[PDB]
Order: sequence, then structure tokens, then C-alpha cells
Amino acid sequence: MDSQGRKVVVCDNGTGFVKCGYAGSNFPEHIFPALVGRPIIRSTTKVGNIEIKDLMVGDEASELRSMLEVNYPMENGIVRNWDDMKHLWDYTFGPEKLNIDTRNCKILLTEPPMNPTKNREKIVEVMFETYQFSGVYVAIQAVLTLYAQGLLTGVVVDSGDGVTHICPVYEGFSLPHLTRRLDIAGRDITRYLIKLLLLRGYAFNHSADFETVRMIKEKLCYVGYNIEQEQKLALETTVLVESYTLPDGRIIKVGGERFEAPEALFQPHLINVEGVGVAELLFNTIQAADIDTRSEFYKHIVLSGGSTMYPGLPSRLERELKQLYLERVLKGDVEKLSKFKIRIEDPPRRKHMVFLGGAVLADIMKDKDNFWMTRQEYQEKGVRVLEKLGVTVR
Amino acid sequence: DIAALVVDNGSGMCKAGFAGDDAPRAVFPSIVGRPRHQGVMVGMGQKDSYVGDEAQSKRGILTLKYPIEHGIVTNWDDMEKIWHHTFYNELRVAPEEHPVLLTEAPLNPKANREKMTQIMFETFNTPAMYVAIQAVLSLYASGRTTGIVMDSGDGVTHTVPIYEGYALPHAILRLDLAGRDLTDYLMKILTERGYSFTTTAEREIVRDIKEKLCYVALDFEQEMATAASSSSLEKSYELPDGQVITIGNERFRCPEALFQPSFLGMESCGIHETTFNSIMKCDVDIRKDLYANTVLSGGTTMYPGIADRMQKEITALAPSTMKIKIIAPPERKYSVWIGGSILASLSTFQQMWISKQEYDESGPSIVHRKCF
Amino acid sequence: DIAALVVDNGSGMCKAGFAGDDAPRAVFPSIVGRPRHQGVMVGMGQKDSYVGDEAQSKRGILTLKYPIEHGIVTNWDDMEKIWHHTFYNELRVAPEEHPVLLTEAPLNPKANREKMTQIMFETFNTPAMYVAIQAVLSLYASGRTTGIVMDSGDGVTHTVPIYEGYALPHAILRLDLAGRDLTDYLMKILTERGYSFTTTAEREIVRDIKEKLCYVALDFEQEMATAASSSSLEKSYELPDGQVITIGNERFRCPEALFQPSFLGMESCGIHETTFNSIMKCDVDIRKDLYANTVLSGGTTMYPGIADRMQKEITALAPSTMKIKIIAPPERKYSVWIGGSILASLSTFQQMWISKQEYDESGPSIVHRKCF
Amino acid sequence: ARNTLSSRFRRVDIDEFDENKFVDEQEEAAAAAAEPGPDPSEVDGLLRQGDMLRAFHAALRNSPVNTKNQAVKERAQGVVLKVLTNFKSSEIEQAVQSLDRNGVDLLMKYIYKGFEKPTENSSAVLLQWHEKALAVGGLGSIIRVLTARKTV
Amino acid sequence: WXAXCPA
Amino acid sequence: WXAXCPA
Ligand SMILES: Nc1ncnc2c1ncn2[C@@H]1O[C@H](COP(=O)(O)OP(=O)(O)O)[C@@H](O)[C@H]1O
Ligand SMILES: Nc1ncnc2c1ncn2[C@@H]1O[C@H](COP(=O)(O)OP(=O)(O)O)[C@@H](O)[C@H]1O
Ligand SMILES: Nc1ncnc2c1ncn2[C@@H]1O[C@H](COP(=O)(O)OP(=O)(O)O)[C@@H](O)[C@H]1O
Ligand SMILES: [Mg+2]
Ligand SMILES: [Mg+2]
Ligand SMILES: [Mg+2]
Repeated sequence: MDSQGRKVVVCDNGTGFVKCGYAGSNFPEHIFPALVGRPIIRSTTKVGNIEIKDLMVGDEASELRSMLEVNYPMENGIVRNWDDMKHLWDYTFGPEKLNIDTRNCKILLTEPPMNPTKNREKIVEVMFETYQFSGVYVAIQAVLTLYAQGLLTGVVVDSGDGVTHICPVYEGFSLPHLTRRLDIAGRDITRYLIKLLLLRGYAFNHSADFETVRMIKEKLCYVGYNIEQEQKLALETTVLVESYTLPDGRIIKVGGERFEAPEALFQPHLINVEGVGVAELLFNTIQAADIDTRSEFYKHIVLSGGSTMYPGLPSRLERELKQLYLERVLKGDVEKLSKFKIRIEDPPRRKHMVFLGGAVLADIMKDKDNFWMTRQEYQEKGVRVLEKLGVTVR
Repeated sequence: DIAALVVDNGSGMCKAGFAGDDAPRAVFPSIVGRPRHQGVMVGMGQKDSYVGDEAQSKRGILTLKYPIEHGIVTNWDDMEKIWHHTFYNELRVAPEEHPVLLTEAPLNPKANREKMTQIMFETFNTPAMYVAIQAVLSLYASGRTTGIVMDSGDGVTHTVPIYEGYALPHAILRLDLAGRDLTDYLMKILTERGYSFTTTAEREIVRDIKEKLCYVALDFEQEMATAASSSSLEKSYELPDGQVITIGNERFRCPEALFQPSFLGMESCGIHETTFNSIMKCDVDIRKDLYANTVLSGGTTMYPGIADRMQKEITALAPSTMKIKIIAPPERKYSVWIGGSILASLSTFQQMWISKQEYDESGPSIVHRKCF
Repeated sequence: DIAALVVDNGSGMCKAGFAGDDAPRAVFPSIVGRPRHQGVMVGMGQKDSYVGDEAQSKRGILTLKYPIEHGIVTNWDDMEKIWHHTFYNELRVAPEEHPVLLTEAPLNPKANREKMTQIMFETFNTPAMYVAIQAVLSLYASGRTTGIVMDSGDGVTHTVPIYEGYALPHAILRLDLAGRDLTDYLMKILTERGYSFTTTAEREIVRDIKEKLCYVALDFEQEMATAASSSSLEKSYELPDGQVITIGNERFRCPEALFQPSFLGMESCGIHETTFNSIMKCDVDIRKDLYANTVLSGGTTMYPGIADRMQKEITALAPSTMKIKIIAPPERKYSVWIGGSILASLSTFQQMWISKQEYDESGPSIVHRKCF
Repeated sequence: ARNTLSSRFRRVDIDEFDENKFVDEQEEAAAAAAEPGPDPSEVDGLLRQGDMLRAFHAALRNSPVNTKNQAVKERAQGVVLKVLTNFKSSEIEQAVQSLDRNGVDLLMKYIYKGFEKPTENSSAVLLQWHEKALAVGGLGSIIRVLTARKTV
Repeated sequence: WXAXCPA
Repeated sequence: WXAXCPA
């Protein structure tokens, strides 16, 4: 809250999850999946006691998914469905969530980098015409991550549910020519896990079963460390088989899949994506920077996003980077490798770094009038008010 | 009767032909395609790697890799395949019966020429070979002996000032900024509209969009306002699967990186300042002839509006009393090959070859003494 | 108490200190950095200004500009900042309570020192000031009064003979080949190995490589032969990121340019021939003492084995009976400033100071009247 | 699909070059002054004479349980195996019951090191030796055999 | 997205 | 390249 009583809300609006709260807070006040469901009848499910409205949104639309057809309003960071997104935002600022009068509040929104501009333009238009907010700012995600960590230099590897992006920043100066954006994240990993499980005889073909497979990938799956050793474990031993109880009651068994579904981040060719993994992409991003910044970029690799919470992802990333550095910088001199100093900063609450950075930035800039895009500027200019941020649109 | 082969092998496009012709016999992209699926219809023409045109016609299922990046051959196994396809499949002539005149960019590592010679003498077993600077052949073909050549190929852009046939090697400038960087920058700026091209087989679609639609604006800060005010500058393109894209502002922001490399995150000056500095590095006496004989060459200079903008720049940069004339013929897409065919056919050149006997006496280290 | 500051302000590296000390108090590479990227975060420091070691540290995101070039101040908006920083931030003293002794190379634009005096008397409000030649300081720093000072900074090189305290202007020689030109030549020849340095930031890396591993040969052709025959003359350097590169033949090819400017295309004479000519322009009755007391100075004459090379060259050029001795003090890197501090501690130089009212009564041109 | 890029950087096992790995220390006096262990000549002399108990005790008098040399260790192991596999099957209990707790904890190591290179009937007697030594020393002896860091 | 990829 | 730029 600023000196005018106008609450300063911070809303992350992720492809796979909304994390909303107030400025200066230390934890997101509400974290709920971003999906909108509509009631349907199914010949295999029977419920007759829980009141199901004609439109469930967010948390209740996920816990009650057995009796709904759910769909995400976002995808790859690009809003595919605008009506469902407006419903999700009505629910976010509604009574059974953050309860605010949007006529007298400021909001801090985010957006991935290298995203179509019509998306941000329409989001600002919606925020100024539908909810009629008194102030809107659209910050960069890596900048917010470096705000939350408390740094001014580092290469943010932000891998959310919808999209992975690597953004380096040096001494506070953004290098926008090194921003890389790989389109593999939690959702593609979930789809790959669905494929692998279908190889075992389980069929998850409905809209609700996607959340079941998501909750499986979150509990069981993990990123391997020495993929040859993990394959030897999966092919020779039987210590990787683990059982999971679906909501209906069925018991499925997940084995080698545990380390094959999240491997599609380091070996994209498994899911028919022609490129390089997140480790090789990080190394190429670094080695594309000037010589005088590489040595500091190697020491401040900041992980963020939920999809980097796989057990053993920091260590595997570090091992991959060390191998790449040994082969392609030292050209094979093992003696010098012990001098190479990486530091993959994986904070414990790295699943909400963007929100914490937004909270810090809003707590800093709540009481200014040259930072926020004011509603009057919108009514006067239109979608040109975005030029305040540094993104030039006419 | 033996006639030399003129084989360019620049980045992006390889152009080969016989010495004494007016046009290259065979032009094809210098790519090598590795199949990225495992096909089981065995016996239907399966291969391990498709070279040249055969890769493009299959680029959907291939990973295309350029063996030459920024003028430097980063993969020699692939370059041997390119040369073998040029010799035995495009020209259809044994290499052991003709001399070969290859071309190279200035200020490349000496290992490049060393390995070029070693390969041309130990693998293809040619009786003689030579290696020429491209911007010199681009002046040979123009019918001149005094001028500054501004050769902008797919992967490298270099300027060479020559006067009366005496090159000034202390003013040769190079700039690693060319079609391949403009094509990777268009791939980035296209995302502002919503179009996402990422596969190496879609870099070709983006290169086609760039070489069919993009142009160089005479005034960037004015054409931006023009493209902002009205939709009278948009153009539509039809992808090979049906979808249609439309690009109005990207058209001149793609080649504008040539004149403001900061768009790509590069400190270096644009191509106009690269040419102007290379002129002002010479002597005070020959600068007037270098000004009025500014030659252009290479595919990247095949942009509608490149000559007008280059003249407007180098005229606002040169003294007010110097006349600037941008020599830009429509046959400049292959001026280097014409210069090579002119040079290889001359009689006074028949002593400048590097003979197989010479290579047997001093190894690959000879190409540094003979070849300028 | 009250003393007289001494600010050398040579090209490349600005030196400053107090009169009486045996070493300049504050020495820093005189550059100005400017951010070429747009800052986005709150908390970051200054913008549009980075001077000295501060700019050197953060050069990874800046474009660097030397306000001095070949001894002539090209941009005063940056030299003013350099002086402000060396006054208020490095020496940490108000400039309105101390005389200041600046240095200028011989044969420079008059407007240069005119604007120097105007800025000293109009912005920092110094009580007095004085501008001297660097050579006269160098000889006054060797304690000698009869010798030919061979100074070589980063942008200028000058041979100035002096006999019995009388300066001979008719024989003052100034060659423009200097340290930064050697740095550029090194950047150009390093491409043969395949090491490309083109950014003004990486120019610092190249300069450090030069002043760390480059040495001038005693017999150029013999060293070339030994380098081409064996690998016992190849050194290794480590770039900031951690890579290790190898430099062999380049080590002595880089400084050899000082004796054969034709390597840079500059059709002129070397520095040893410049010394010989500046001697042969003096009177015949004093050439022997000048042959005996050749003193070196500046950060471009610290290459290992340069004194012996210059001695060999001069002895080859000079008559046989004349004895040649190259006085090379192993503190010459700051010698001129030492001379500066020395000239500031003489009761004979406390009246040659250009007073403030003396500037007011006649304007900036008085520098030509009082200073030589 | 398949990968058409170089993935050879995954074969290099950097973990074997780590600097925070576990290295097994050894004492400086145990590394400088090596103990030659038993005297084989004395053992063959006591065997020719025909005394089995005293030859047994002379085989366990001193052992390379501190050195790092493979030759001395192998030789001592050979001598103690030559003593063990030549007893009568009856006098094994008497020889075992004449050892302190450390004697048994070392005899069990010399037993478990005799299974790795067996002969026509070496293991058939080492099994009886193990039976008696386990009756006396219990599973603690086998555990002090497993959790040892220097093998004899 | 509009062209390339879905979003 | 080997140092500076990729090639
Ligand atoms: N512990 C975990 N391990 C692996 N994957 C996870 C984990 N937690 C979440 N995910 C995946 O990442 C997504 C959540 O990440 P998040 O950063 O909240 O995405 P968003 O970009 O929507 O904010 C989920 O949809 C899930 O698929
Ligand atoms: N007509 C054109 N308009 C715009 N760009 C072009 C045109 N032709 C070629 N280019 C660019 O220049 C490159 C082709 O130049 P080219 O002369 O083939 O190079 P090289 O001679 O080194 O093979 C391509 O990468 C393309 O991006
Ligand atoms: N020991 C050395 N060997 C070779 N070059 C050096 C050495 N020390 C300094 N230099 C070079 O001298 C140049 C500038 O130093 P210097 O000439 O002292 O500046 P100034 O011209 O102000 O005296 C730098 O480019 C630096 O690399
Ligand atoms: Mg997110
Ligand atoms: Mg070309
Ligand atoms: Mg100097």
C-alpha cells in the first residue's frame, strides 16, 4: 500500500500457475493453477453432492477436475484464450482470492522475453479498460529474479511450466542480444511423460488426466546426473520402480520414466525439438558474451522457475557445464579444470523468485509517478503509453 | 587442351565453373544435411549425408550445417564433401586434369590456406592450384585497375582499396557481418508479430523472406514513421505449408543492421563507415579515384536501395567537393567468379600457379609465398 | 602545506602526483567508458561516465574512448572529465591551491595548449600553471644536461637533442608511430593464428599481451628463422575468461615495426634512423656527446632487448670511432613525470609560472610567450 | 528422432578428477618404515620340524597391516595360507582357542583372503577354519573384516 | 503464437 | 575463430 491507500498488487500470471500477492511481501499470498474448467458428465465418474458452478476457475477448478473439462488460458506465455483469461483474472481479484477494488489499485505484471507485442498490448488494454486499474507496470522476468536474489549480475535460467528462457544481465545493463528462449518446459515434459506412460499401457487422454500426470511428474520424476549410470540402473537393477496411486484408485508403476521425461530439457531431440539442451544453450549464451563478462557470468548462474526443482538438476547442470568447458575452452586439459569455478545459485524458494523480485521492485517504486503507467495516460494515448517502459509501440 | 576450374567456395553459396566463361556452370548452397530420423525404407536412395541442392529439397527431414562460418572452414570433412560434389557431380570432370583457382577472404587464419592447399594436392590430386582474394577478382571482373571493392558475401563483409593495380594491404578492412547475421536477426525480430521460426530448416524460409521482401530504406528514421502511420508498406508471404505471414516494418529493419551493427549487439561501425575509414586509410592523392570508383559485390549487396543509401552516407561523410559513384551492376551477385574466370584465362597468369612439383618440395607452407 | 601538483597527462596513461615524490601518486589508463547497453535495474551506478581504473574494470559493457590521440586532444568534453577525476577523485585535493605542470609533445597544434591553459585557468581555477615538453622533463629526470632524449609514449615518439641546457629546435624529430599503432598491428597479425580481437574492450587484452610477452629481436631475420624452425620460442597467455592462447613468431614481429614502419604501410624511417637523423641535424662539434648520452623513456621502450638493438643499429649507422652508449634507466616508464616533479622543486622555476592575472591581462595566447 | 549434434562431451567422466573426493590416509611412520611381516624361513623350519601350533603362531607373529607394499602383503598372505591349509582337520579348534581377540580378528582376514585364489583343496579347509573362527569370534570378526581399510 | 508454434 | 567470435 502506498501513501494514497491504493494497494500495490503483484501478479505473476504464469502459463502453468498464478502467484499473486502484495508488494513487500515475503511469500506469494495465493499460488493456484491457471486453468478454467466447465462442468461435464462422464460415464465413468459419479458425483452428486458437491455444488459445481457453471464456471470453476483456479484452485477449485483443479481440485474438482474429475467432474470438469479444464483448459489453460495461457500457452508458451502467449494468451491463446482471452475470455478464459478474463475469467481467471476476475477470479484472481475476486472475493475468494485477493479481494481488492481494482478501481483504486496499482498492479505489477510480468511477461517472458521475446514475446509478440500484441500480447502485452492487449493485456494492458484489458487491465485499463475492463478492470480500470489506476496504474500498471510490466517488468522483465529475469530482472525480477535478480531483484529477488539480490544481485546486479548473473545469467537467469528461468524455466517455468510454459517456456524456458536464459537471460544474462551484467552490472545492471541488460544484454538483449543474448536472451535465448527454448520452448521446452514443464508442459512438454508432462506430455513426454504421458507418451512414456502410454508405452506402459496407461492412457491419460482427458483434460483432467493432464493434471494427474503433472502431479506424478512433480512427485516421482527427477533429472539424472550421469545418464549412462542412470540407464545402467534402469536396465540392470530394479531400484527405480515406484508406485503412485491415481485419484480414482488405480496404482501405476513408474520406473526409468522418472529420469527420461525431465531429460528432454538437456536432450531436446527426444521430443522432436531440433536444438541444444538447457546446459549447452546456457554455455553458448555465455560464450556469446564479451570476454570480460564470461568469468563473472559463470559465477552467478541463477536458477528460477518451478521446472528447475527436479531432484539433482543443479548438480547435473554444473556437471554438463564443466564438461562443455573442459572440451571447448581448455581443449582437453584436465589439470586446468580444477581452476574452473562455477556457482549455480539455486535458492530454496526458487519456485517464486519472479514474484519476490516483483514485490521488491514494487516496494521500491510504489510512491513514484514516472514509474507506473497511469490510466489518464492510457485514455490520452492508448496503447502508446507502453512507451514509458522502453518498449516502443505506436 | 586443359582449362582451369574457377571454384569460389564462399560462405552460404558455392559457385563453380570453367575458366573462360561468362557465368558459373553450377551454383548451389554450401550446406551438408544429416538425416535426423532413422528411415527403414532401405534401398530407396538412403544416404548418410546430402550435399548441396539435394539437401534443400529434403531440408524438412535434415539438419543443415554450413561448413564455412564467417569465411573460416570449421569442418573439413564436410568441406571435402562439398568439393567432391562440386568436382564429380556438378562439373562432372576429373580434378587431376585441370588447375583449380579457389578464393578466400582477407585476414583469415593461415591454417585455412594451408589446409586448402593440402586438400587440393593430397586428396583431389590436382596438377596446380591457386588462392585469390575475392575483392580483387571483384575488381578484375568490373573491368578496372583502380577502385575500392566492397564485397559483402553471405558470412563476411570486407573492403579492399586498390589503385593502378597496387593493392594497399594496410587499408584492407574486414567485418564479420553478412547475410547469415541479417537472417538470424530477422528470425528474432519476426517474433514481435508472433511468427516463431527456430529450426535450421526454417532459417532457409527466413532467408527466402529476407531475399524476396526486405529492402534498405533510404531514411530509416523517416521510413519508421511511414510504416507506423499507414499500412501501405506491408507485404505478405506464403509459407510452404499454407500459413501466411505479413511483415511491414521488419522489411527495412533487417538490412539496417548493416549500417547500425549495434542492432545485433556489435561495437563495429556500419558498412558505410567501414568503407569510408578504409578510404581514409590510404594516401591523400589516391582518395579521389577511390571515391568515384566504389564497387559493390556479393549477394548481401543485392538489396533494393543499397546503392542509394550507401551514396547518401559516403557523401555526407566525404568532403563536400568529392564526387561519389557507387558502381553497382545487377551482375554483382557473381562478380567474384567472373573475376576468377578472367584471371585464370590470362596468359601472364600461367606462371603464377602452384605446381604439384612445388608442393612436393615445400609442403602446404608454400601457399603463403606464392598466393597474395 | 602548499606545493605544486604535477600532471603528466601523456597519451594512454595519465600520471599525476605531488612535487618532491619519487613516483607519481595516481597513475591510471586515461580512457572514458560509455555504456552501450540500456540499464534496466535500479541501484546501478553512474551513467555516461567511467574514468580510469573504474572504466577498465567494467569494460565488458562499455565502449572506450581515448580523449588523447597521437598527442592531440581530440575531445575536450572527456579530457575535462579526466582532469576532474585526477584532481578530485585520485589525488583528492582541490586544484585551486596548487600550481600544475602539464606536458605536451613537440610539434603540436597551438590551439591544443591554448585550450589547455584556458581550461586550467577557467574551470579548475588554478593559481598558476606551466606546460613543458616531455623530452626536456625526461633529460631533467636523468639528472643529465647533455643528451638526446628518445621518448616514446603510446601516441607519439620524439627524439630531442639538448646540449648544455640549450634546446635545438631545428633538430627536434617526431615520429607518429607509437604504442597504440603497435597494439593495432598486433591485433591485425594475431588473426594469422586465428585470434580475432576487434572490440575496444579486447584492445586492452591485446595491449596487456603485448606489454607482457612481446620482445624486440636483436637480429630480426635470425629470430624469424629460429621461430620457423623450432617451437622453443612460443609463449602462452591466459585470457580473462580462462582460455589459453599461444603466441610465437608474433612476439618479435609486433615490436619490430618500430624499426621497419613499412610493416604498417607507413612509408617512413624507423626510430633508430630517426635518432640518427636528429643527431646528424645538430652541429658537428657536439655529435659525439649526443652519441654517448642517448637516454630512453616512456612505456613503449620497455621491451626486453631494445637497448642493445638500438645500440647495434646506431653503431652500424654512426662512424666507427664514435662510441655509442644507450642509457636505458629501469625506471623510464615514469621518467618524464619524475622530471616534472623535479622541475617543480627548483627556486628557478617558481618565477616561470604563468600567473592567473598574467592570463587575464593577455588571454590564453600567453602560453606561447612564457612556455617554449 | 535422433541427435545430429556432437554429444561426445558427455563421455568425459570429470568425477574421477574431482578435488573433494575421499582419499584414504596412511600414517607417515607406517609409510616410511615398512614392516616385512612374518619370516618365511622360520615358518618352513617350524613346518619341517613338524610343530603345527608354533608355526601357526609364527605366521601370525607380525603382519603387513600397516604397509602399502603389495609384494610383502602377498608374500605374508601366501605364508599364512600355507600354514592354514596344512593343518589336520582335528587340531584346528585347539589352534583357534589359543588366540587372543585380535588374533581371531586377523585370522578371519587371512581366511577371507584365501577364498579369492583357491586351489584343489584350499577352500575345503578354509571353510573349517572359518567355522571355528566364527564359533570363537562371532559376526563381529566378519564385520571387522568387511570394514577394514587395509587388506591382508 | 500466430505464426509458428500454437500460442 | 579460436579466440573471439566462434568460427
Ligand atoms: N518440483 C517440481 N519438479 C518438477 N517439475 C515441477 C515441480 N514443480 C512444478 N513443476 C512444473 O513446473 C510448473 C510450475 O512452474 P511455475 O514456475 O509455477 O510455472 P509458471 O511459468 O506458470 O509460473 C508446473 O506446471 C509443473 O509442470
Ligand atoms: N537479392 C538479395 N537480397 C538480399 N540479400 C541477399 C540477396 N542475395 C543474397 N543475399 C544475402 O547474401 C547471401 C548470399 O551472398 P553470396 O554472394 O551467395 O555469398 P557467397 O558469395 O559468400 O556465397 C545470402 O546469405 C543472403 O542472405
Ligand atoms: N613493459 C612494457 N613493454 C611493452 N609495452 C609497454 C610496457 N609497459 C607499458 N607498455 C605500453 O605502453 C603504452 C602506454 O604507456 P606509456 O607510453 O607509459 O603512456 P604515456 O604515453 O602516457 O607515457 C601502453 O599501450 C602499454 O601497453
Ligand atoms: Mg514464471
Ligand atoms: Mg562474396
Ligand atoms: Mg608520454
